[PDB]
Parts: sequence; structure tokens; C-alpha cells
Amino acid sequence: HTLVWGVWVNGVDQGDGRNIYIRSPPNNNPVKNLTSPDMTCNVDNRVVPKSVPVNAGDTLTFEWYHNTRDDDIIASSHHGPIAVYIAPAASNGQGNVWVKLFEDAYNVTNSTWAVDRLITAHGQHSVVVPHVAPGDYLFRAEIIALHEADSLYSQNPIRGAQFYISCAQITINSSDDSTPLPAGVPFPGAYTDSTPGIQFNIYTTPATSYVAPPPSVWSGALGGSIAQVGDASLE
Ligand SMILES: OC[C@H]1O[C@@H](O[C@H]2[C@H](O)[C@H](O)[C@H](O[C@H]3[C@H](O)[C@@H](O)[C@H](O[C@H]4[C@H](O)[C@@H](O)[C@H](O[C@H]5[C@H](O)[C@H](O)[C@H](O[C@H]6[C@H](O)[C@@H](O)[C@H](O[C@H]7[C@H](O)[C@H](O)[C@H](O)O[C@@H]7CO)O[C@@H]6CO)O[C@@H]5CO)O[C@@H]4CO)O[C@@H]3CO)O[C@@H]2CO)[C@H](O)[C@@H](O)[C@@H]1O
Ligand SMILES: OC[C@H]1O[C@@H](O[C@H]2[C@H](O)[C@H](O)[C@H](O[C@H]3[C@H](O)[C@H](O)[C@H](O)O[C@@H]3CO)O[C@@H]2CO)[C@H](O)[C@@H](O)[C@@H]1O
Ligand SMILES: *[C@@H]1O[C@H](CO)[C@@H](O)[C@H](O)[C@H]1NC(C)=O
Ligand SMILES: [Cl-]
Ligand SMILES: [Cl-]
Ligand SMILES: [Cl-]
Ligand SMILES: [Cl-]
Ligand SMILES: [Cl-]
Ligand SMILES: [Cl-]
Ligand SMILES: [Cl-]
Ligand SMILES: [Cl-]
Ligand SMILES: [Cl-]
Ligand SMILES: [Cl-]
Ligand SMILES: [Cl-]
Ligand SMILES: [Cl-]
Ligand SMILES: [Cl-]
Ligand SMILES: [Cl-]
Ligand SMILES: [Cl-]
Ligand SMILES: [Cl-]
Ligand SMILES: [Cl-]
Ligand SMILES: [Cu+2]
Repeated sequence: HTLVWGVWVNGVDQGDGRNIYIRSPPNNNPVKNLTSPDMTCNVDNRVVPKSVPVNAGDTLTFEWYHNTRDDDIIASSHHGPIAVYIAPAASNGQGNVWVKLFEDAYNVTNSTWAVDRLITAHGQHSVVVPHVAPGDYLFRAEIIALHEADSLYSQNPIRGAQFYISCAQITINSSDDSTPLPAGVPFPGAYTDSTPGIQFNIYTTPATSYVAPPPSVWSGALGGSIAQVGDASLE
């Protein structure tokens, strides 16, 4: 149970974005139904009044929280991967449009899940903005908590993988469009019951065996990290 508070750009806090530049749901409940329209941008997908300006090569940081800003972030039990996708805003997230910019699942060296590292990062994880066409975009950050993912929601609706999905309105201003955006995947649609990483038992299968759900990260993506960029408590 977690939500996005806002974003930072190049280490500068853009301010509370909830219902402003983040298409925020009313609470931190998970989405579990893989075939639901809620998989696109969570349960209250609508245009919100602002879009955060960035240029290609900037670092865009999403900041999550549980109940209040810079708290426990997400329950430790919720081990699982983190991804970020991008789609042009004209799609409203429909169709075959979401392109993966970032994936982190399990880190063998550190013996930590992406979620574990997100808590240590005070909720903060980043992507470098790609050299796509200037315009308006949706950035879809997705945490998959696997603590009940040994079951499928479609079979047992009280269990299943949990998706914590947040879409940010981002306007890319300066970019040379040297890596135009490729074909993407649909949400809902990309994840199905048979997709690797949707059903998995974190308690008996080694975490070194986990494979996150495709798609693979686009070759044009400029990477990203799970790491604190700014101190919220210094506001
Ligand atoms: O011994 C070795 C042995 O291991 C074997 O594996 C075992 C494991 O050992 C392990 O025990 C495991 O068990 C799993 C189990 O399968 C899962 O079901 C379980 O799931 C837990 C989860 O851990 C936990 O985090 C979760 O907590 C939820 C909670 O349910 C609520 O949903 C809660 O909701 C609150 C929100 O968080 C708040 O934000 C919100 O706050 C509101 C407030 O209410 C007001 O509205 C206020 O004004 O606003 C606020 C918002 O600002 O309030 C709501 C409701 O109060 O959220 C938390 C999460 O944050 O609960 C679930 C269950 O419900 O996890 C455990 C593990 O932890 O099982 C295996 C198998 O037995 C292994 O098999 C063997 O090989 C080995 O030898
Ligand atoms: O990075 C590309 C984008 O930059 C825009 O300018 C930013 C500044 O770079 C900086 O982030 C600034 O941050 C503000 C914040 O929005 C808020 O006011 C807070 O109270 O204070 C900080 C400063 O500490 O915000 C602007 C954008 O709103 C620039 O406007 C765009 O043209 C560029 O594409
Ligand atoms: C899953 O979402 C689909 C798509 O809207 C809906 O028809 C279906 O009833 C949902 N399943 C549950 C258990 O609500
Ligand atoms: Cl839960
Ligand atoms: Cl609800
Ligand atoms: Cl659901
Ligand atoms: Cl705006
Ligand atoms: Cl960076
Ligand atoms: Cl916990
Ligand atoms: Cl909790
Ligand atoms: Cl558009
Ligand atoms: Cl547009
Ligand atoms: Cl990555
Ligand atoms: Cl950190
Ligand atoms: Cl493009
Ligand atoms: Cl049932
Ligand atoms: Cl579907
Ligand atoms: Cl993986
Ligand atoms: Cl690719
Ligand atoms: Cl980064
Ligand atoms: Cu939860």
C-alpha cells in the first residue's frame, strides 16, 4: 500500500503533485485484476491540470509514500520489482503504446528486492528522460508486490500479485528526437496469468530465479536507479 507524492527533476522537488500532475487514485489500495482498465493508470485515470516540464537527459525521480510523506514508504513484506513505462499522452494509455524505460527486480549482490531498496531510498526512484519527440507524455511507475503472488487473482481474488500503479503527466520540452519512441505494449493486456513474474512464490523459490514480466527495457532508454536524490525533511 503506497502512492506517489510527487516528482523531482535533476534533484529539485517539483512540489506535491497529487491530483495536480499525478493522476492519483483516492487511496493506496492495490490493483490486482490484470484485465481491468485500472491497470493503465489506476482507478481514477483522468487528465489532471498540470504537466511537469523536463528535457531529454534530465533525471526524473518518483517519490512514493505510505500514509504520510517520507514515512515507511511501503510495508517491508511487499517484496517485488519496480518498472517505469512511457506512452504519448494522446493515447490516454490505450492501445499498444507503453514502452519500458526501467526494470529492477532482485539484486544478487546486495540480496535485495527493488522494493527493499525503495524503502532505503525514502521512496525515491528515477529514470533519465529519453531523446524522444517533444510533447506531452504519461510516465507509468509500477511496483509489483509479490507477497501473495503464489496465487492468481483470476482464480482466488483474495490473493494475487499486487500492482501499485501511478501515472505522471510529463512534458518533454527540449529533445532532439534522436531516439523516437518504438512500439509498446498495452495495459491492461501485457500481463496475463502465464506471464513470467506474475505468479511466483518468494518464500520457496530463490529470488535469483525470478524473472520480471516482459517487455524488456527499450534499448533507447537511458537507465535509472533506486536511490534517494533529495531530502524531503528539508522543506
Ligand atoms: O519459516 C520458514 C518458512 O517460510 C515459509 O514461508 C511463509 C512465510 O514464512 C510467511 O509467513 C508467508 O506469509 C505471508 C502471507 O502469504 C501474506 O498473505 C501476508 O500478507 C500480509 C502482508 O504481509 C502485510 O503487509 C499486509 O498488511 C496490509 C494490511 O492487510 C492492510 O491492508 C493495510 O491497509 C491499511 C493501509 O496500509 C493504510 O495506509 C490505511 O491507512 C489509512 C487509515 O485507515 C485512515 O483511512 C487514514 O485517515 O488514512 C490512512 C491513509 O493515509 O489503512 C489501511 C487499513 O487499515 O495495509 C497493510 C500493508 O501496508 O497484510 C497482508 C495480509 O492481509 O504476508 C505474509 C508474510 O509477511 O507465508 C509463507 C507460506 O506460509 C516457506 O513456505 C517455507 O519454505 C519456510 O520453511
Ligand atoms: O528541467 C527542464 C525544465 O526545467 C524547468 O524549470 C524548473 C526548474 O528547472 C526547477 O525545477 C523549478 O523548481 C521549482 C519548483 O517547481 C517549485 O517552484 C519549488 O517551490 O521551487 C523549485 C525551485 O527550487 O521548477 C521549474 C519548472 O516549474 C523549465 O521551466 C522548463 O522550461 C524546462 O523544460
Ligand atoms: C476484472 O476486470 C474485468 C474487466 O473490466 C471485469 O469484467 C471483471 O469482472 C473483473 N474481475 C473481478 C473479479 O472484478
Ligand atoms: Cl496486502
Ligand atoms: Cl476503495
Ligand atoms: Cl483489482
Ligand atoms: Cl502545466
Ligand atoms: Cl541520474
Ligand atoms: Cl510488513
Ligand atoms: Cl503496514
Ligand atoms: Cl500526445
Ligand atoms: Cl498530446
Ligand atoms: Cl533498468
Ligand atoms: Cl538511497
Ligand atoms: Cl517520439
Ligand atoms: Cl472464487
Ligand atoms: Cl487484458
Ligand atoms: Cl528480471
Ligand atoms: Cl528495444
Ligand atoms: Cl537515474
Ligand atoms: Cu499493501
